[PDB]
Amino acid sequence: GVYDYKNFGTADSKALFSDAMAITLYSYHNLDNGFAAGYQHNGFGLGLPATLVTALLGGTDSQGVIPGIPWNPDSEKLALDAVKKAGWTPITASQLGYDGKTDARGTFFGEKAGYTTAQVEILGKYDAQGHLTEIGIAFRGTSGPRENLILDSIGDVINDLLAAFGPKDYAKNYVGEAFGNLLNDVVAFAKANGLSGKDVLVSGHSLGGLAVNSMADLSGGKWGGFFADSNYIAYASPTQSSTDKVLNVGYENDPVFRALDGSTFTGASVGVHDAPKESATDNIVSFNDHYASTAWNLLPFSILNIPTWISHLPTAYGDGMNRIIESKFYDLTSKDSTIIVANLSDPARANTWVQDLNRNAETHKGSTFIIGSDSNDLIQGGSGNDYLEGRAGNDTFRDGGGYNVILGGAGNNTLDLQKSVNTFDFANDGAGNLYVRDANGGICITRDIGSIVTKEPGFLWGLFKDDVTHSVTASGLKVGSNVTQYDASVKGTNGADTLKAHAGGDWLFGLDGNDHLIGGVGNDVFVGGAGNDLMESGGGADTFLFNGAFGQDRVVGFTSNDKLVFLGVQGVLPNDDFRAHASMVGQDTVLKFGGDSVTLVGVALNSLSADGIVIA
Ligand SMILES: [Ca+2]
Ligand SMILES: [Ca+2]
Ligand SMILES: [Ca+2]
Ligand SMILES: [Ca+2]
Ligand SMILES: [Ca+2]
Ligand SMILES: [Ca+2]
Ligand SMILES: [Ca+2]
Ligand SMILES: [Ca+2]
Ligand SMILES: [Ca+2]
Ligand SMILES: [Ca+2]
Ligand SMILES: [Ca+2]
Ligand SMILES: [Pt+2]
Ligand SMILES: [Zn+2]
Ligand SMILES: [Zn+2]
Repeated sequence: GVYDYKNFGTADSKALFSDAMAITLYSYHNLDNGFAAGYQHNGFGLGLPATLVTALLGGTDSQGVIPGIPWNPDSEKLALDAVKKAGWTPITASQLGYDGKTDARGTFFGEKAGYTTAQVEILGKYDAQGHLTEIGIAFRGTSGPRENLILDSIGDVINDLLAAFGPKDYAKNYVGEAFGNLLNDVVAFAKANGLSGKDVLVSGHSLGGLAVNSMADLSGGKWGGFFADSNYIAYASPTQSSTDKVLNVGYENDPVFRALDGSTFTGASVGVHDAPKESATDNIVSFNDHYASTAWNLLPFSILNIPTWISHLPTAYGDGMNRIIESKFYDLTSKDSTIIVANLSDPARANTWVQDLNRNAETHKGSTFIIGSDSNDLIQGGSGNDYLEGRAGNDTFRDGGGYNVILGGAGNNTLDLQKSVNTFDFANDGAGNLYVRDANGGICITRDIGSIVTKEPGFLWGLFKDDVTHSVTASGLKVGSNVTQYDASVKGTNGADTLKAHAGGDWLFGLDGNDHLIGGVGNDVFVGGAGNDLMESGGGADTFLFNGAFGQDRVVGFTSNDKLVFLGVQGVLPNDDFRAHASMVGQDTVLKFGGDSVTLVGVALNSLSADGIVIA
């Protein structure tokens, strides 16, 4: 999964990520709530006010409400209730034995000249008996005195801040200078409750993300090393720690994220700075109104240009990346997967296709994940391999080719093929999967798609020209009484079946259980499904399709003109080819994808070509 952390599993890494996000949002106390709501309802016509940038960098005094930055009057209670819902409660100065200042919200402040406006939330998570189990440390970092943010033009201010993070270890030492003493109190409090450093979660966004990286850098040497094994998840940080301890998460198009190399200012800092980084998620796109807009992108992309900061705002972090967490494709992803998150305003959502424009970014590699919203989306996949997820709402999908999985989700969803129904083949396993094969052989596995739209250059069956809507039914694609039949198939059961293809060729759907799929001399498509399936070509140009937790399969009679298709399987890194998954075991080649495997019986690995083994 994209947010895998240390050696935690997929699932435990997700739970950590979701807590980090939650305490991170809490730390801003809904600063951007009204702005985000305005954007959602109206779009980004009016851009972004410099006062929002200065607020994000310098903090606020307080509370409300601030030009032009709409203020949700319930910001405070909303934010507290949200963090509580995620399991967290602010810990009191008294509980920590902390002699210093906390405000009306319970926020802690920085301790040394230059840091005195920095903020941190110290939160506790408790079991059902009221025993503390986890401590959450959410930094809300600030640039220094607020008053400095308007003594020059906002671009000069940003430029100078960036240039000052690296020299004299300013960034590295930030948390030591700001919260050194408080963190000693936290150690004692943790030990008093039987917790160790592994039980502490550290997060934050923006300058708060810079603080996360700082604490990680300091954790080996300060506070007795207590925090060396703590969990660090930083959002939208300009910096990266020198340690291997921080998961730096951010939107590719967020100009703050990764602006510095470690803490070093470079020629890319005020431009596009999308070079890969080991600690960071490098290819998550916020598909928002700015990103989508020709007008907005006339000027070169730069942190110094305030509209670009739209992609830095915290609400879209929490909303968009929570949708990543919830995705049915989540366990297919890895840290540098290309993921496009639908983040359009309501007006833009109506007529803008969410797609990988690859704007202001290095060329993307590997498969592409496009995650929709809970409303009606227009989603367009590319000519490579795509995983498209509609979620709720009536979603419409387009896709440019390749091998793909399209999940309609809730709603009445549509696949728009943009070409004649005559150029495509359709099959259906009876288990909610509708397969769509293009003229070049690319295959889409689709679910919850009720309608197919085709563009007919002639009068399909002498009746319908131009755009034609077909209904997906058990018996075929229907237009009134007209049916486009599915391809010949043989369907099994969820137990162990023997299925035999006819000489003309069949799709063979084993479904669950350990199946015996006997192909014929025709061109068959073998879908063993779950279980450990034995699949015999029987001649012809056959295709063997593997999705999900597909089991330990054996393929017999595989030749050069046959194809393996791995689509929505485990263990695939961007741009893996089959050699990364292949080994020889005696006379057979074995292809492994996480815990699942295909054995190509009596096939020497050196005889295989990548053209015959599609890894998506
Ligand atoms: Ca990376
Ligand atoms: Ca990138
Ligand atoms: Ca595609
Ligand atoms: Ca949707
Ligand atoms: Ca949907
Ligand atoms: Ca079966
Ligand atoms: Ca099976
Ligand atoms: Ca056959
Ligand atoms: Ca065959
Ligand atoms: Ca063959
Ligand atoms: Ca199988
Ligand atoms: Pt398709
Ligand atoms: Zn307990
Ligand atoms: Zn057999």
